[PDB]
Amino acid sequence: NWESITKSYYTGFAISKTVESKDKDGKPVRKEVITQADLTTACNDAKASAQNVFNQIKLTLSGTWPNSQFRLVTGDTCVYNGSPGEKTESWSIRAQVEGDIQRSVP
Repeated sequence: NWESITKSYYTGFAISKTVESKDKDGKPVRKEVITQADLTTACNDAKASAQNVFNQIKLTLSGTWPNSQFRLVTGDTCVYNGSPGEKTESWSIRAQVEGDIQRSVP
């Protein structure tokens, strides 16, 4: 029997990288790129952040409930505030994962 203590978002970031190219008329163009692989990495960072927090919080939980076991239930996929692509100016995407800290209840 698992019961949620607290569920919140944990964040990872996909940061744009500068890319140089030329247009159809040969004019040089400067772009700021975020790829789909960058979003996946940012989501893995969000999941690792949730685990990192759980690892510290569990130190207190074992004192609050010494007869319980604890777990972190992380969302399978993230919710993002942007899509991969290219932009004129430097930019980022936030990958948010739900991290639910739970305890077993007798």
